[PDB]
Amino acid sequence: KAVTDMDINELRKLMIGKAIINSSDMQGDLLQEAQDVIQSGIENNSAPVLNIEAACKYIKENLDKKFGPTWQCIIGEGYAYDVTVQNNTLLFMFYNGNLAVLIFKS
Amino acid sequence: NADDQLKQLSALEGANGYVIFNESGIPLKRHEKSISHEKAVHIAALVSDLWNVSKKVIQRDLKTPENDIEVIRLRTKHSYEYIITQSGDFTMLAIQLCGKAIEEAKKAAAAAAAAAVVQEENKEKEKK
Amino acid sequence: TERVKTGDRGMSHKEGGWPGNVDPNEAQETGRFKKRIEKSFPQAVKDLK
Amino acid sequence: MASEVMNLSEEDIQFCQKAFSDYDEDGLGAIKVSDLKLALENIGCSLSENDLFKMISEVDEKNTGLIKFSDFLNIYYKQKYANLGDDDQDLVDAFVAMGGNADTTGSVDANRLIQIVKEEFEMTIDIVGLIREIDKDGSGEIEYEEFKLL
Amino acid sequence: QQYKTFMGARVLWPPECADDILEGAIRETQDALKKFEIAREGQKIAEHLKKYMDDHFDPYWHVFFGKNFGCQAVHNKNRFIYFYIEKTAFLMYQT
Amino acid sequence: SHLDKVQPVIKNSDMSVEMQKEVEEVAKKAIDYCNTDKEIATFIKDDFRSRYHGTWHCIVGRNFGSFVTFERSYYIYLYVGQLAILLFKTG
Amino acid sequence: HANEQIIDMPENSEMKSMKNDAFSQAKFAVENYKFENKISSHIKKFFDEKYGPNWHCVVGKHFNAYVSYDSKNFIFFYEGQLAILLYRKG
Repeated sequence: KAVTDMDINELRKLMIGKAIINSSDMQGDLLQEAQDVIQSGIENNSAPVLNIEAACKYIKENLDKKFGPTWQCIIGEGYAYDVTVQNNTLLFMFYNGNLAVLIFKS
Repeated sequence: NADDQLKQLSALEGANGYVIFNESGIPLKRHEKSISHEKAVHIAALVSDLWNVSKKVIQRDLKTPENDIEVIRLRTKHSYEYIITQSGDFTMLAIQLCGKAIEEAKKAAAAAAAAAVVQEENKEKEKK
Repeated sequence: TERVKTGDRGMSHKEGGWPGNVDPNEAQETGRFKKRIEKSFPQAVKDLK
Repeated sequence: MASEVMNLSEEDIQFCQKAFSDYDEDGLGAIKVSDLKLALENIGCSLSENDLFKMISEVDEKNTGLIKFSDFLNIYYKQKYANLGDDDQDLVDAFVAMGGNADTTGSVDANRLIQIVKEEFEMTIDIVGLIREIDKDGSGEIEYEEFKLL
Repeated sequence: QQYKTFMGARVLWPPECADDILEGAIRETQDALKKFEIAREGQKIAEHLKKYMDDHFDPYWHVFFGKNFGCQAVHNKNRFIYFYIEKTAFLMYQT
Repeated sequence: SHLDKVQPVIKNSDMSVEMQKEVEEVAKKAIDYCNTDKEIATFIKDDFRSRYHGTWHCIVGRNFGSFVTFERSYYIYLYVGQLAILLFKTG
Repeated sequence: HANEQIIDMPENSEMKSMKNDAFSQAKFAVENYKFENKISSHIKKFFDEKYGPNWHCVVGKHFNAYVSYDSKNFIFFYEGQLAILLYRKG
């Protein structure tokens, strides 16, 4: 039982609300506001089949009003990127399963 | 004719599925047991990155002129095996399992059949 | 001072690489394209298999 | 056209080394990628941000021409200084070697004796000096000290 | 809003400042940049330009130059000069 | 003959055709030169930054969704194999 | 976060409100207008009615400037990300 009983397919099915943060470069108080908004927005726009474009459009509009005029966030199953951002303007957190989310302020 | 090869691959013992990749990366044909298209799109991208990197690395990184990789076999945990063979512009991935894995699969199939039989019996009882 | 224009565009790269003429979402475009590739294709698959 | 300017050679040479290294192509021009090639080959800096920082500070930049060489010319000047500290034995030796060296003696033993509650108050100290003195010159040099302590 | 290029410098095509003074100011700014770069010790070059304006023009000149900025000010007739050199815009109004 | 084989295709392009042609050659050169995908992203950003001054953000992945705020006519989207070369300059 | 600002205004001379008004006006004007050119016009107009004319204010995210101002009439502060400079000359 426990970890041995658990399987990758089983783990994904068992928990869909688990939140994992891989890279943090933004102030913690700012991260708390951003994390609550992104999780709520993705679930609302997830629909029958998750849309990468749909999730980004909702996140981009919310972030621009929330902090600064030019805010760029990209979410993909797998990607390699080099990004130049302002100090404490980049937060990297990936959702449980094959979902990687990158949000930064330019 | 082309359809028979897919049936032949399934016939070989220890074979789970076969995936074929074009130079572009589109998956021509994939096995029905394994996910079709969604898995093929995900498998084709990984194999092309691996096959291209390995082909490029052998020629320059090993400093050997006119040396080309012919077959790549990756043995992982449990029964997974992923032989990769490239013919002309098409490269395919074959997933085969070990004897123990095959036995386990057979047992699982038998269990599924038993479950189906039990369900049928229950339905008959309900009808009665 | 002139402010460089900022345009917000959202796109999804989840779909696998495909030719521009073909449409990944449409089943008909993908099905016709796969049939065209196997028209050659027959010899390679038996040999590859 | 020089005009009586000695200047350092160690660095002046380094630049030429790394320069011709990637510029070996003999294209006659330099790009923004080549400048990073060197640091990317040896791994001088962690990210291009470093080299780009200093370079960018120089004035400006573009796509590719030849002036890019400045990256190396200035790169050598951003190396700055190193310094780190290794071992804790050497310090102990220096605590006893007041002439700021291994050499001289008994005076350091007497310094230990001031407010010393250690066993064999002075006979033990003399015995320790003799044990630490392998070549019989009445002193413990750094090599003897290390052998004694290890 | 229609920018124009004169003497190698981009400035408003209709010049608020006098044609004589505007040309001299643009030449002085270009010479100052040739010597001191905007990116490093940028504060020093702006101060030098302000002192130079007082020597050859009416005193209390105001000089503001930044890569990106927006401003509205009240200036004397023919005492406002706005121009862009490379990616940097220099705006000076005499009070 | 590998260059002929890749046949990189730009699904969405918002740049001058002459500039776009240059990007295709750089994209093909970057893939062969870089051993890993992470290296490819760094190489594309460095080459473009040297060629055109500004801040360039490049992300390449097998599967991803992107919404960005880029300078108009500075965003070119091209897909080769399973890799997406996306560059958007933001001021 | 406006870590360093330059303050040159009179204290307890009944002109203490000028410093307070500049901070309050900049925060209200910057959020509603959301334009660099508009912020300078709005800040200058409010200050002009309260303390008379000849006030020049320039707002830029990043800029370098040197100017001559009347003593105790120049205040430099950062409103959020934006930097606003306002002074009185003449």
